[PDB]
Amino acid sequence: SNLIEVFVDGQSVMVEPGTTVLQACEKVGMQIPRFCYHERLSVAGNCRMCLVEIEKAPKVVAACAMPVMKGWNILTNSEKSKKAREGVMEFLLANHPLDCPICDQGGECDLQDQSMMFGSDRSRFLEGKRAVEDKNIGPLVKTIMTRCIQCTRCIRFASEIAGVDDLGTTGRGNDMQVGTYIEKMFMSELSGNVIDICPVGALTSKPYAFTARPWETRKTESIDVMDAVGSNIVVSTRTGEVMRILPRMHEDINEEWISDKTR
Amino acid sequence: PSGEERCIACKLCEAICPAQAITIEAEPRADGSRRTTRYDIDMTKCIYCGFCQEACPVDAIVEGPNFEFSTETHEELLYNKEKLLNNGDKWEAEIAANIQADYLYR
Amino acid sequence: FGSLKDEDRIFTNLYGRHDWRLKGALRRGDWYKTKEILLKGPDWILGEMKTSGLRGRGGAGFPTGLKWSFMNKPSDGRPKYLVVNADEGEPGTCKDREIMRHDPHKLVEGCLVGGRAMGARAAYIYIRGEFYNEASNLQVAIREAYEAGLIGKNACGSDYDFDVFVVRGAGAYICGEETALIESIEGKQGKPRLKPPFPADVGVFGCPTTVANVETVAVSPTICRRGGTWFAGFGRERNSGTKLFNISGHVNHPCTVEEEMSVPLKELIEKHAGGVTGGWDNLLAVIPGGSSTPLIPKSVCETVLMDFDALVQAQTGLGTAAVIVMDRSTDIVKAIARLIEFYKHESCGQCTPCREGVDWMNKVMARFVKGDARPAEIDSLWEISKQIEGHTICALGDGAAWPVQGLIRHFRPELEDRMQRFAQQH
Amino acid sequence: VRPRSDVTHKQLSAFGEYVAEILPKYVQQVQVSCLDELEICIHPDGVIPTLTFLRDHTNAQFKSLADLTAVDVPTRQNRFEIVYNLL
Amino acid sequence: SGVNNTKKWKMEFDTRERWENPLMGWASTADPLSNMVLTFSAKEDAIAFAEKNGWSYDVEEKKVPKPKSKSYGANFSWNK
Amino acid sequence: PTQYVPYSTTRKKIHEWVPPSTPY
Amino acid sequence: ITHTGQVYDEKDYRRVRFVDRQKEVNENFAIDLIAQQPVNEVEHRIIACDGGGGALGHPKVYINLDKETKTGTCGYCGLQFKQ
Amino acid sequence: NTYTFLDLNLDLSK
Amino acid sequence: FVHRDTPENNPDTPFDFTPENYKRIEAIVKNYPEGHQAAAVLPVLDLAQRQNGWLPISAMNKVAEVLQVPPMRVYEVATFYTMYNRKPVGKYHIQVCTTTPCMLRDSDSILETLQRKLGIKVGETTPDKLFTLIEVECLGACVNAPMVQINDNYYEDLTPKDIEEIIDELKAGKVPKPGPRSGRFCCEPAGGLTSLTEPPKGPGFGVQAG
Ligand SMILES: Cc1cc2nc3c(=O)[nH]c(=O)nc-3n(C[C@H](O)[C@H](O)[C@H](O)COP(=O)(O)O)c2cc1C
Ligand code: SF4
Ligand code: SF4
Ligand code: SF4
Ligand code: SF4
Ligand code: FES
Ligand code: FES
Ligand SMILES: [Zn+2]
Repeated sequence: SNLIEVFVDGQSVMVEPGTTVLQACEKVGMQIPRFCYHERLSVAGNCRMCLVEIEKAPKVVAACAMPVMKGWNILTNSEKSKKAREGVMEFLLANHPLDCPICDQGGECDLQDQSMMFGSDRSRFLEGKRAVEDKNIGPLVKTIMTRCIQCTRCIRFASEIAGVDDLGTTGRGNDMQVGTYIEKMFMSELSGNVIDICPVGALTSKPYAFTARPWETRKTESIDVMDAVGSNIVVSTRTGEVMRILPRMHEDINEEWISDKTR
Repeated sequence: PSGEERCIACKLCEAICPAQAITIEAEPRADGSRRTTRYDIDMTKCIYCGFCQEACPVDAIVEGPNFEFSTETHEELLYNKEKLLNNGDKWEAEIAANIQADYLYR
Repeated sequence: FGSLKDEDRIFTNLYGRHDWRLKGALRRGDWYKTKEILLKGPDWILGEMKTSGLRGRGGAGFPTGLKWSFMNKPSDGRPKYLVVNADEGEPGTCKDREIMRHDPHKLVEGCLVGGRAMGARAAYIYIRGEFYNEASNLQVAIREAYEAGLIGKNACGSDYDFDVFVVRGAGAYICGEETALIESIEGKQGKPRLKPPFPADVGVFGCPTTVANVETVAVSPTICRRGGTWFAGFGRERNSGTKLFNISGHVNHPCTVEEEMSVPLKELIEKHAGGVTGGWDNLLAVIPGGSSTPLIPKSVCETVLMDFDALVQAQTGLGTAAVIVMDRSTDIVKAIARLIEFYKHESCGQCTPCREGVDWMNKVMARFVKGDARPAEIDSLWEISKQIEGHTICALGDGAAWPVQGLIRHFRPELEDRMQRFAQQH
Repeated sequence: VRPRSDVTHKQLSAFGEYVAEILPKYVQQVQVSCLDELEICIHPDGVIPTLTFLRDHTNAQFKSLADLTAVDVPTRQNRFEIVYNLL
Repeated sequence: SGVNNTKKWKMEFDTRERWENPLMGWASTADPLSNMVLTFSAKEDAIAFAEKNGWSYDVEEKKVPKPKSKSYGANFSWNK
Repeated sequence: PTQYVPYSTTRKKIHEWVPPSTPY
Repeated sequence: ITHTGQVYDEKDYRRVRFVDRQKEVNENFAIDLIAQQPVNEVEHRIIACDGGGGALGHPKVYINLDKETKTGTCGYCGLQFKQ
Repeated sequence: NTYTFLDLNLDLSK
Repeated sequence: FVHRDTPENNPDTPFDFTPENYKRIEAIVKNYPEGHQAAAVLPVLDLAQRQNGWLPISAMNKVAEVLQVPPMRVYEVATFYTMYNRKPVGKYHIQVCTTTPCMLRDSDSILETLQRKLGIKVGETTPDKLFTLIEVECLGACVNAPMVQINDNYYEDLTPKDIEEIIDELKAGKVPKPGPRSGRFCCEPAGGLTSLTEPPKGPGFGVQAG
């Protein structure tokens, strides 16, 4: 009961009614390339980098969004769903400022990888790029937001996980900038999580600005002692001094988030 | 040319060095810019592959023409940022000419 | 074959000439069988539109009856609603500005006739804020109607209850979109939603809702009065009924005439409206449904006629049926270029493919008008165009791609020459 | 894209069955890689027998041993994977 | 957000001294088994490696994200 | 056309709490 | 002392290496060299910064000199641009 | 009038 | 899209709905469904614009206050729509339609004339603060293409000197006959009324049976 049968490139998994197309691929084990979709954040559909092709259907569907229906076989590695990613990645990269050797989310980029695995070998954007104006969101998060792919996960977290409801989108067109309209710092606990949740390195951590680069960091899994929730955390150490502490997921205690104090 | 050192500590010169020779640790300079506090090429460890020349985005680290740097003591061969920057200033004129000649090829 | 009779013509008050107010409306006899119709049943009203086979009078074409049928499902304890979008941001849609301004009442009874068909508790009319004066006209008309008791609880001396409201638009073409009209009504930013939670299922304020082009709501009372058949006959096959046609640009007498559908394109400029300015051979191209639909060049046009089936055969859309005509005296490369400028100044930016893609085509299109870009770039824009066409959250990205596709499809040699012209002078 | 010659993929596959039939004992999982390369896999006891058949069979003379190596998959119960490449 | 590095089990030896080097300030380590992390496909096989090699082991159960119900329609609910 | 000494350039990394010079 | 300031205190051992020898330090300390660089005035809202010489410069970035309040500084050259 | 639509609105509201 | 507090445009500018305005504000609230203050912000923001064209940061904060919504929520609405002005607006605020339909029928023509008459660039207020010119997009009413909406004047079908005539009317006196200043009524074939030149059928005409 309550087990629709849906096909993932044929594996024919059975899933609860109401699971998204992206979720159906996960249980088979396939990963839809995704931006703007975080498990504990509301589905928004902003990036549409997850377009897949349900069989016998005219258009490709939004994985994170379409509730999978009965007997729709998902074709995640079709000739179409790759042109639906080879052509989106064309766009995200087109307005992107190539300062990857500045972006300290160098190896921690969910946008170079997906470009480097699912995107395109070369660029055709012979036109000019855009630039936004760096502002102050506080003393912990450095928002070099010319990096932003307008994926609205910050505006969600800042409203849904934390109740700040401050960060918001401002304007329309290609100069929609997701920054506080008036310059009011994002002061709240749970603040630093925005860093971890922005896949782009637009806003990153200001103390850990340029002290390291992720491939080097040796990662040891340990426990938060600053507060009594005992949140799980990963201490990233390079050559013997701790460089950053970032959350590691514990369903029951800290589910992917850690306090501003303990990082 | 202005006088600001080219390296911006992306540290992939460290990543691609085959011998583990280059050691880089960085911190934001007061200017707010990104610079390397310590850049140490261990020349005895280095096998002069020339990939670092290849990898650098700003092309700050280059394989300079001089081959005559034999040293009496092992410590002299280990090179910190000041020796390399000084090496860079001394040979910049020829390095610029050499890069000028070969950049179209690369 | 068009040439609809005046008596058959729906909005007799078109062009004014009759009091748009109630007493003019009574001489029009717009409120003649309203009590009877509602009495017949909601099921009777939808039978009338199903028999009519009316297609959406807005840019998208879908059976009107089936769309209304969807939220005719039993209420789940949330009040069902009616949303009438009087916004018409698309260029050449002065189509709606008429009914709203000239014949506000027709739409008022369209609202309650339509309301009982969907069992809507109330209807909100989103007239574009640009039209402030237009708003002044409708609520004067809405105020008259309630004073009469035509609308309100126990509307038209019947069990059924309806309340009609007017909402201020704020200069956004996208507000027009079905999921985005709602969000503007909801008071959040005008950004469309995804279709998986369909509009009927999740409504405004989470209450089932339905959205209709004002023309679609307006004709429903008269179609019930005249019966689906009368209306059904004028149309062609799936296509059916008279839809207002607006002809603007390079025509001797630009005007909106509600002449019959399935009109030869050559005929409507030649017979009504004004023959193409400069002669029917001075026609570089025709935009049949407005900016969103691809333009069709002259040789294809007279052959084809204005009905949605015929146009989709032609690769173009009937859309809002706004005919924009371009004489041989126009730089199309620049004409379509401003429509892409029309879309960069307007798309919400919620979705990646439209945000960067429409801006990317705008930059390439501006270079194309100058001729700075090389010839190989022209098919590059082809490929950028279809990336935007199938990947966008709403249809506007669908709409931005089509004019670009039309320019490359029929006017590829001209753009190459502009390419050539700049290369020669160096 | 490499210039694959299906002509090979087939002929080597056919030999792989040939060997599999000739030595049903000691030989399992015979497969021709997508690289036009055959890799008969044998039970350790078949080391002597399978090699000898290949060194001295008219329809399969494999005279020289190019290499003997042992990958180590620690996860695998049998840690080492002695691989003998013959020409 | 990629999960391709959370698939195979790994067993890692305990961390040891990393004193600073006086001449150049480079990190220096006296523990040979430090950088060694062996990768094992299943928990059972990794436990076996520790037992036959004689190293002490303390296995940590895999913790995989719990299924989470999501639906675009749900947040559009003004009610909640 | 017409003896170095190597050293760590990075500074201290862990600062020692200095004892209070005020006797108690 | 040097760009970073690496220095050895009197009590500091590890300073003997210089006894009767010399230390490697830099004149032309870069920290001050770009500060010595004039602010590149521009007309456009946004400007590029190839670093000078294209392939022989830095990956080109576009800086938003949109607020006179701040002279955009390409993260690579440290060049301030005065709107 | 700037407020005529709005004044009509509470005329509608009663 | 960033409000850098300025002495003129910043909350020191106190904002409060006139006793009369506040009245209006609620009228809006009950029009919208019960318990949904948020829907009323775009209309309430519009009346703040009706009150004052500038609508500074102070005014938006009041809107959020009256409507009890996250302030940002109001800031996002104001930024998204062009109807709202977050900067001071000229008394007349003329807007010229320059989409292809109007351009094809000469919309651009009008622009050059208006720039000279106002003697100012396109996009800013006259020194007199008298008029503000902006190149707005399709304002509807295309059949009449030459067009310039001045605070809903929606003058349409305007020849160059016409506007000059209108502008003068605005410059000295008021209410310059807003509307299409050409013989045609509303939208009508310039030739006449081919659609319906007969008299309109009366009530219950040919009403189908059933
Ligand atoms: C960008 C965009 C703008 C639109 N604008 C309008 C509009 O101004 N008026 C309108 O009736 N439909 C508009 N539509 C179509 C609506 O999405 C919807 O299909 C239509 O309003 C439904 O009315 P109907 O079903 O009665 O035709 C627009 C669609 C898009 C993608
Ligand atoms: S985000 Fe930082 S790292 Fe990822 S691509 Fe953009 S710049 Fe390079
Ligand atoms: S900031 Fe990071 S998260 Fe917020 S939108 Fe830009 S990218 Fe998405
Ligand atoms: S040297 Fe070139 S590569 Fe190595 S860090 Fe400095 S800049 Fe990056
Ligand atoms: S397409 Fe994407 S961006 Fe353009 S309007 Fe529809 S949603 Fe907003
Ligand atoms: S990941 Fe598919 S919608 Fe953002
Ligand atoms: S484009 Fe000017 S009003 Fe339609
Ligand atoms: Zn630079």
